[PDB]
Amino acid sequence: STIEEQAKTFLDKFNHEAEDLFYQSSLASWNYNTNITEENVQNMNNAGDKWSAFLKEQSTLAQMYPLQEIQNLTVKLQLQALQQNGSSVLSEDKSKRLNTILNTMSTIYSTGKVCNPDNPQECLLLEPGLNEIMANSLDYNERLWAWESWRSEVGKQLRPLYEEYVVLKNEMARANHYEDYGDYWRGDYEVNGVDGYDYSRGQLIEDVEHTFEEIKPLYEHLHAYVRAKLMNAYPSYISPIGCLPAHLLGDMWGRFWTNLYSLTVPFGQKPNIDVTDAMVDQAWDAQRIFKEAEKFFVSVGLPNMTQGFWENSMLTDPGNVQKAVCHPTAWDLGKGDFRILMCTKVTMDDFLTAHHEMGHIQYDMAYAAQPFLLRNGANEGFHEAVGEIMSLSAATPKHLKSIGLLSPDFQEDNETEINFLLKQALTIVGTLPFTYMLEKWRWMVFKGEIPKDQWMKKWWEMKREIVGVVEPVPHDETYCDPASLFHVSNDYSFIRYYTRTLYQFQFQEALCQAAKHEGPLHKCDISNSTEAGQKLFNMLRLGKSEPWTLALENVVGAKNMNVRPLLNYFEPLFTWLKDQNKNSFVGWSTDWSPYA
Amino acid sequence: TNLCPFDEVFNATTFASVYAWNRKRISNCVADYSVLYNFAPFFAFKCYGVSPTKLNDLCFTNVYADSFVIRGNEVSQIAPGQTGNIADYNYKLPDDFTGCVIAWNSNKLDSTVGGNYNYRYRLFRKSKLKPFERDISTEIYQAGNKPCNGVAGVNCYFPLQSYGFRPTYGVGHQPYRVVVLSFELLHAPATVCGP
Ligand SMILES: *[C@@H]1O[C@H](CO)[C@@H](O[C@@H]2O[C@H](CO)[C@@H](O)[C@H](O)[C@H]2NC(C)=O)[C@H](O)[C@H]1NC(C)=O
Ligand SMILES: *[C@@H]1O[C@H](CO)[C@@H](O)[C@H](O)[C@H]1NC(C)=O
Ligand SMILES: *[C@@H]1O[C@H](CO)[C@@H](O)[C@H](O)[C@H]1NC(C)=O
Ligand SMILES: *[C@@H]1O[C@H](CO)[C@@H](O)[C@H](O)[C@H]1NC(C)=O
Ligand SMILES: *[C@@H]1O[C@H](CO)[C@@H](O)[C@H](O)[C@H]1NC(C)=O
Ligand SMILES: [Zn+2]
Repeated sequence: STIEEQAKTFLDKFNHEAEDLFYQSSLASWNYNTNITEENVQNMNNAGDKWSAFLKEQSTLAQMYPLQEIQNLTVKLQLQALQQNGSSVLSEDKSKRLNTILNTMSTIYSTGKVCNPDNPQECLLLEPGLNEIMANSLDYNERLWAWESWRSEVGKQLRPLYEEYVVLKNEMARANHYEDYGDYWRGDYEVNGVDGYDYSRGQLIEDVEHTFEEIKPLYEHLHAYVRAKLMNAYPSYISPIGCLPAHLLGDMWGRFWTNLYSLTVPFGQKPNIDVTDAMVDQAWDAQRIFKEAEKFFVSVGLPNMTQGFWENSMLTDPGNVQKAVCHPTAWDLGKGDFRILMCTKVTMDDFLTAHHEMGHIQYDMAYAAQPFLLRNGANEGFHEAVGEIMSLSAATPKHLKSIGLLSPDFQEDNETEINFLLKQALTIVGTLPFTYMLEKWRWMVFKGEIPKDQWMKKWWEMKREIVGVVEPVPHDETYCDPASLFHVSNDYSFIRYYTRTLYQFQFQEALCQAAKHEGPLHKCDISNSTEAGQKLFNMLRLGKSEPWTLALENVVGAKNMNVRPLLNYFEPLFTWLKDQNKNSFVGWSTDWSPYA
Repeated sequence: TNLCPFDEVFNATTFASVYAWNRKRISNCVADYSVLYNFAPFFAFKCYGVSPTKLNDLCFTNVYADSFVIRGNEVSQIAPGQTGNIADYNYKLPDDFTGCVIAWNSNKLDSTVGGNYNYRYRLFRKSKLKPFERDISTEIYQAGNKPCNGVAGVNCYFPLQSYGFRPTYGVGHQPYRVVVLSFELLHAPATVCGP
């Protein structure tokens, strides 16, 4: 009896107790989120607390089977993920400070309110308060007030916490043999022991920046064009060569530019494609929306939604008294139980999202054959890219025409193609410099390169230099502007949103070619191509059993993240942007500011 | 002369755990295999060696009605020359098996919202099960090189696991009520007959 064999049996017993306990926690989180009461809250804590104390126990029994004596990479991955210590490696005092800080920052953000200056009785939460201003208002001072207040009330409290948060999270990382907390966060993408498919944690920074260089021309043109249109909407405030003020970008931070479509639409006379009205005419309910969605995956050769799915899922808001969290999520409870929780109104937004979340479900059903610890996306950015390419194909005119939601008499003209690609680029392209820079600033804070007395300084220096965005009010080192964003004060890795973006277009271009689609990549609909669903499936069923480099190659035929598909999707907008910016200025200046 | 108690085995109130697969020996009675349908949602009727069509023809020395419960994914394992946790360690069928396999979904009866851990299977065993053997020992399974001393611990795992059937599970993780009909055929009078 060797130690690889004893590890086999140890995981075999784990794989069966883990499946049984993880289910009870999943069905306790389900019964709370669907039926929020003070009884469900207690049990979701209960079953989770047993699970968090079962994993913690099992972690210690696993350390006894050293990795170097295990040669089956499938076994190695399970042991490696089970031997994660995390906060355990910190002392019972420091492991308590960190969880006090994480709970304090999360509550300061999610419960953070700022109250009117003219009216110190009226206050506003981030939602549906200030975010309602950032999205729908086109006044300058109404936007500056919310932007500056949110970062000076919520931000200033989070600053001393984030300073301690950085210190402890580093100590946790350095104790688990990681350089810094950022290096710990880049371990998601690491690969070892598989020649031809290996990948070091430092290679992610090389990859992310190398690809971002190829993005820069497309972004500098979307930036310059958006600046020109913004300059015509806030005339006295915006320079023709300087960065965009951070409070005029459509949300609180500038993460997505989707809200600037009202100000930037190239051919506003021509209409947007909105099949919401057509769905109402034909008597469509949420039942139909997911049935049509289930039909889409069946067309490419993927299975039907499980018989349990329809019985147990929450496809409509129960409304009335029984309240819920309506945020759309796809639940892989395990043991064959799959569910979607979605408060679906009959619109086009929720039609596409049902395709998106059911895309997660199809991924979960595909890799369900795997061991418990290997039932997940190949890396973090895989799972969300799978859902997004479902809304990519389903939202096209071709798919909408072939289900009876768009008349075959509507004609796809080049001006609407530009209208489409821009509203995609505001969301998709505009977030890439915001995402890359933000995780760059966190990576460098953890690695030690940015001193505490420079945190906000090097932030807005990089906001000007990379994102092309400038602060409207100068900020000293008592602000924590990154902390005012959810993902930063709630301890989530953010680079996935950059990698997920590049991954999804790699998939879509590889699937559509296997479907023999001819034309621009943004017109493609993978429907009815079983060759495409086969190619996607052979990656979906892997889960974490294979390195993310091999899984990416089984779809696109390349071992590494690439950006050419993303540019190729946006190329028709790219040359049209090079045209409409003929006599505008492309690029920005890093020492312009609206505050003098 | 008398009907074989096919009512007993197929109806029952509780069936068995597969590791302690429960055999009813059927002899000297009239067999009426056509009644074998309880209108269950995922009914299976694979038969090997003998022909399932017109199964009320051939006499046999005995008819062993083996009954137990397993989850749907494992129902395919109840067949000649299979593998997996059920056929490896719990209930093996021979290569030249000459009987019938009759399963049906029972989520109605054996699930529980709190979880039903009464039905067990045998997760580990030191050797593969010979055809129609039964293991009911609770010997603490030694996996490592130190002896276990009849108490569970490191590399010393209890060899029986519970299914924990809940009504919210899936088709393959739901309890199915298998009934094997092993048709022995010896030099004997072969009393088990009946049109
Ligand atoms: C998680 O923590 C455990 C406990 O410290 C680590 O296992 C021990 O590491 C020390 C290092 O000096 C050894 O002396 C012990 O022999 C190890 N085993 C035990 C049972 O204490 C484990 O390596 C840590 N995991 C990671 C990934 O670093
Ligand atoms: C690793 O183990 C699995 C199942 O235990 C087996 O199917 C696979 O062949 C093994 N890998 C190697 C390289 O032997
Ligand atoms: C999916 O639905 C179709 C249409 O009813 C059906 O023919 C098919 O059998 C279903 N898939 C499976 C795996 O049963
Ligand atoms: C769900 O919550 C409602 C309260 O609105 C309660 O009446 C009902 O019993 C709850 N569900 C269950 C299964 O108890
Ligand atoms: C099974 O037994 C129960 C209780 O004795 C009885 O009500 C039922 O009719 C039986 N089912 C049959 C005979 O098919
Ligand atoms: Zn999603």
